[PDB]
Amino acid sequence: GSHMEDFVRQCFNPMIVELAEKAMKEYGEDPKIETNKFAAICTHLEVCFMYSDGGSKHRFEIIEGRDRIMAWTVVNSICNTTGVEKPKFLPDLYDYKENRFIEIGVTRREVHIYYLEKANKIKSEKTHIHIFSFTGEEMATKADYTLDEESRARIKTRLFTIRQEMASRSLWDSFRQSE
Ligand SMILES: C[C@@H](N1CN([C@H]2c3ccccc3CSc3ccccc32)n2ccc(=O)c(O)c2C1=O)C(F)(F)F
Ligand SMILES: [Mg+2]
Ligand SMILES: [Mg+2]
Repeated sequence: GSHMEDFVRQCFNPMIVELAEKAMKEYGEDPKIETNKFAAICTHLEVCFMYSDGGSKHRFEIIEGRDRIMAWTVVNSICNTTGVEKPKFLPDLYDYKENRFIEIGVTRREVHIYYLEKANKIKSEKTHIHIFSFTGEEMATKADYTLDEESRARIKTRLFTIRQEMASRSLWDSFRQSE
């Protein structure tokens, strides 16, 4: 039983903890052992949820936090009714306003390097990429950051609070050196 597993359960809300547990178990991993990944998946989930809450009412369809099959089911319905091309890989959101899938990224390295890796992996020009760092920087496709500045600032505040809360527990260095 790790110090980091208890921190995650105290830091994130129960709905997010459970979806993250279900995400890892779906791919045969265990949150009690891969505790840094546990924390990262929770962090990514919370960012996705704040992001979809950042726009107007019906703006975003949330793809993240679903089982593999339902996630691809919703992608197929979105494509077969928008005409947008079907992404090679599962994204995190769909933007009904801008009519594009979004891939959210949270990294403990430089947004530049992480953004390059995901762009090269995606190859799909269509899917919009939006990277957030734990230091308060971001990088989005075509310099288009989708949400207004206040909603993005709130995300960056939360990320920095997570970072200090791990620091106060000496979990931060180990978390940084895992990615
Ligand atoms: C399963 C889906 N994944 C993989 N993987 C994901 C994940 C989920 C469960 C078990 C292992 C892992 C690898 S580690 C990690 C770390 C933080 C957040 C998410 C994740 N991703 C990393 C960064 C993302 O931005 C992202 O969207 C995903 C994601 O969605 C997929 F696309 F492959 F179908
Ligand atoms: Mg995802
Ligand atoms: Mg993502």
